[PDB]
Amino acid sequence: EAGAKSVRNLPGVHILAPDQLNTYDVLRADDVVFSVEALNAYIAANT
Amino acid sequence: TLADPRDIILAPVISEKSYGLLDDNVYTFLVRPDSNKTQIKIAVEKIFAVKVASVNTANRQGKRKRTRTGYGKRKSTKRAIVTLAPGSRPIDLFGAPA
Amino acid sequence: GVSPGELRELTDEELAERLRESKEELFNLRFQMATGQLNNNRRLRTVRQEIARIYTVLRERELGL
Amino acid sequence: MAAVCDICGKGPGFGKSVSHSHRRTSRRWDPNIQTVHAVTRPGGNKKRLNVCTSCIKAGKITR
RNA sequence: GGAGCUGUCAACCGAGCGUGGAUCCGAGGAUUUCCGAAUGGGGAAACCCAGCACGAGUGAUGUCGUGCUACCCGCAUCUGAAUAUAUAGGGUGCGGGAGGGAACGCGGGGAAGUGAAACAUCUCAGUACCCGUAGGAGGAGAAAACAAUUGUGAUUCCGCAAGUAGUGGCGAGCGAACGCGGAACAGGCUAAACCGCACGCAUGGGUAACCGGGUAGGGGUUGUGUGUGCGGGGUUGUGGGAGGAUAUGUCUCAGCGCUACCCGGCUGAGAGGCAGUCAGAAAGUGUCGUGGUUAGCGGAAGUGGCCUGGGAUGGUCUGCCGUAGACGGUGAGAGCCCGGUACGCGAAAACCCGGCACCUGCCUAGUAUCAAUUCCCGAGUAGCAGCGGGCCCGUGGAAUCCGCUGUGAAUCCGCCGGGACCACCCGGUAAGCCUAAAUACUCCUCGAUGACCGAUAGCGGAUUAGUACCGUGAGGGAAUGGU
RNA sequence: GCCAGGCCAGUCCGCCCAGGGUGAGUCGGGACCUAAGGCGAGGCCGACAGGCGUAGUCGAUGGACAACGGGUUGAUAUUC
Ligand SMILES: [Mg+2]
Ligand SMILES: [Mg+2]
Ligand SMILES: [Mg+2]
Ligand SMILES: [Mg+2]
Ligand SMILES: [Mg+2]
Ligand SMILES: [Mg+2]
Ligand SMILES: [Mg+2]
Ligand SMILES: [Mg+2]
Ligand SMILES: [Mg+2]
Ligand SMILES: [Mg+2]
Ligand SMILES: [Mg+2]
Ligand SMILES: [Mg+2]
Ligand SMILES: [Mg+2]
Ligand SMILES: [Mg+2]
Ligand SMILES: [Mg+2]
Ligand SMILES: [Mg+2]
Ligand SMILES: [Mg+2]
Ligand SMILES: [Mg+2]
Ligand SMILES: [Mg+2]
Ligand SMILES: [Mg+2]
Ligand SMILES: [Mg+2]
Ligand SMILES: [Mg+2]
Ligand SMILES: [Mg+2]
Ligand SMILES: [Mg+2]
Ligand SMILES: [Mg+2]
Ligand SMILES: [Mg+2]
Ligand SMILES: [Mg+2]
Ligand SMILES: [Mg+2]
Ligand SMILES: [Mg+2]
Ligand SMILES: [Mg+2]
Ligand SMILES: [Mg+2]
Ligand SMILES: [Mg+2]
Ligand SMILES: [Mg+2]
Ligand SMILES: [Mg+2]
Ligand SMILES: [Mg+2]
Ligand SMILES: [Mg+2]
Ligand SMILES: [Mg+2]
Ligand SMILES: [Mg+2]
Ligand SMILES: [Mg+2]
Ligand SMILES: [Mg+2]
Ligand SMILES: [Mg+2]
Ligand SMILES: [Mg+2]
Ligand SMILES: [Mg+2]
Ligand SMILES: [Zn+2]
Repeated sequence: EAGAKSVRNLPGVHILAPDQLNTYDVLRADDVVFSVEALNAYIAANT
Repeated sequence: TLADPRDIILAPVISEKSYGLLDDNVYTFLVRPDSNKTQIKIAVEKIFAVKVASVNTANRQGKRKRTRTGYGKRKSTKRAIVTLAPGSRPIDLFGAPA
Repeated sequence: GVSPGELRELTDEELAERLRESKEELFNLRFQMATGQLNNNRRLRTVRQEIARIYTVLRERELGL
Repeated sequence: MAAVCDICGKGPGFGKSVSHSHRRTSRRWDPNIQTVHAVTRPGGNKKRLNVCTSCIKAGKITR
């Protein structure tokens, strides 16, 4: 919650949890920035 | 709670007919529309400290008027014409000399 | 007009006389308004409000002040 | 007559009467309501009532 | 809350109020005409006429103000007609009901059009509608259940099972359950036998042989039996209780149970334990909440240059904030001009919820073993028959469930169910009551949203809208936005 | 007053605007009486809804009950 609030109202920036990733948001984004633990959690959830 | 005689009498009636009856020492008032003759007579005697020979009353309906598209009605009124006893002090309306 | 603070000291009979004389003033104001000699027409509302105030004080007195 | 019992409140029932062509029309099943001049204490005043033969057959009320 | 205000169509004025805090917003209280369930009596709703009591007024009638005066039901009391017991009825005093509301629930009554290419069985449909009656939900709910040789274990609702088994002028059609996966879970009181106390009838109207049992007596007459009420006891299906033989007291005190004793038992009090506004008993007084609801307040950052322009929120250079770049307004597309937004504070009082107390209530040994004689386990009930209703089931071989009529049991070696019926086996314990949650709905109040409408659209209704107007009436029912 | 209305026109108007105007012991009604009829305490009947009706109470178009003549206003008069 300390880091989500920081980029919350930046225009063009979209926030979502690793377990809510979806094709529409990925395809609309130009770059996907993962936090390290978020990326590890997403990878672990798929093995 | 307590009743005052001045709640029955509302205003004097100011008109040519009223002014004609002042010369005869007959006074016209607008009274509350649910009073009766005896009540009005008692109230006038108590308020103006004068003898009253008789009281006559009449109801009058309000007029219909249209303003934008539909009629509206004015209030109905009850007038009381009060004639004093032959030899009693005149009532000073304080601004109705006639 | 008259204040409730300055009305809450009159006992019962001064209240009853203030009521009666205020009613008399209202009667006179009504006749003056009818015959066209009243200039400050805001007096009617003031007298009506002080009469209402006197009733309010009396009623609250007789029901658990 | 008087299809309601004054003790147990037993009222009429509703059903169908069925002809040979199996055509069904509404009818009623009335309780067997009979008149009784009942007393409370023995030798007392009699009160008229409308009770069913089941209540009469039991000891519910006495003449 | 903080400088203007005296609502709107809808201005023109007039006259005033306001930092000694107005207008405005919230809460509590006061007043509250007449009609309306309308309820003193009457009545063409919004009107008319009273009676009683207490005050006001008059020389006295006249007059005025404030309370009470409908009917039915329940409870408590006084009276007890014909008429005797008595009852019907009557008087008094306390409580309650009535009427309305958009939907949702439960119980009852119950169409037709239509489909069957006609039509009557059937369908439509237990629908529309009507009647009774609720509650914030309701109903149902604790096995006289399913299952089938293993077993599950109150009810409700959702998904399957399944358009299946079936059922149908076997036509048109209609259509389960077993079981499986889920949401939510919770169980409790009574009747009866038997024991006590009042009221009732007998009987002894004294042989009661009873007065806690006994250890012995006396009063020896009130014992004995039955009914209606109030306490104890008891609540189960591997049957459980009651009553008998082995076994003993939450702790004390007093009283009573006839007298000295054993064993006790009952009542009252105190001492403890537990529970509580609950289905399992009901109210009320306090006090306290980082609790909630009903007003609100603060809240970062551009007077930037030039161009066009009536006007910059546009273009182009620059500066900045951001836990705030939601939305809207302002003279044209505004995070930085305004209301606000993120975020964070805020309650005299009233109401709601929670806690702690007060208070209220319950608990004053029976546990275990044996005996297996006796009593009890919800009656005009179950069952059976007739006629119907409803179940997949349209009467069929028709079980299970419900109604009316007749007939009419048994209390565990009983009774009921397992789809006619019989035998065996299995399951359960009807004819008494209560019970949260999971489910349904929105007249209404707040807060959001829309690949919804944009004035012939969207509500009938952006405009006087259920208005104008039409109809005796029930009813029907418009059009009208933009400097 | 004259732009709508009046089957033409209109200075007029039952049209539009403002103000004024209806005075009762005796007149017509109530506070008096009842008819046909209505409602209807209890009541009887009826599954419910409800039907009918006694006491009673409403209900004139009927019964009972006191005023005539003159004058006056722009508009009331058995009313002043
Ligand atoms: Mg008043
Ligand atoms: Mg006269
Ligand atoms: Mg008159
Ligand atoms: Mg006009
Ligand atoms: Mg009946
Ligand atoms: Mg049919
Ligand atoms: Mg029977
Ligand atoms: Mg206020
Ligand atoms: Mg208020
Ligand atoms: Mg009334
Ligand atoms: Mg009436
Ligand atoms: Mg007698
Ligand atoms: Mg009701
Ligand atoms: Mg048909
Ligand atoms: Mg057909
Ligand atoms: Mg056809
Ligand atoms: Mg309620
Ligand atoms: Mg319930
Ligand atoms: Mg008992
Ligand atoms: Mg008991
Ligand atoms: Mg602010
Ligand atoms: Mg320029
Ligand atoms: Mg803009
Ligand atoms: Mg914006
Ligand atoms: Mg601006
Ligand atoms: Mg059948
Ligand atoms: Mg059958
Ligand atoms: Mg039978
Ligand atoms: Mg079988
Ligand atoms: Mg049983
Ligand atoms: Mg129940
Ligand atoms: Mg429930
Ligand atoms: Mg429209
Ligand atoms: Mg348009
Ligand atoms: Mg009409
Ligand atoms: Mg003209
Ligand atoms: Mg013309
Ligand atoms: Mg009646
Ligand atoms: Mg009738
Ligand atoms: Mg009559
Ligand atoms: Mg009459
Ligand atoms: Mg007549
Ligand atoms: Mg004339
Ligand atoms: Zn019966």
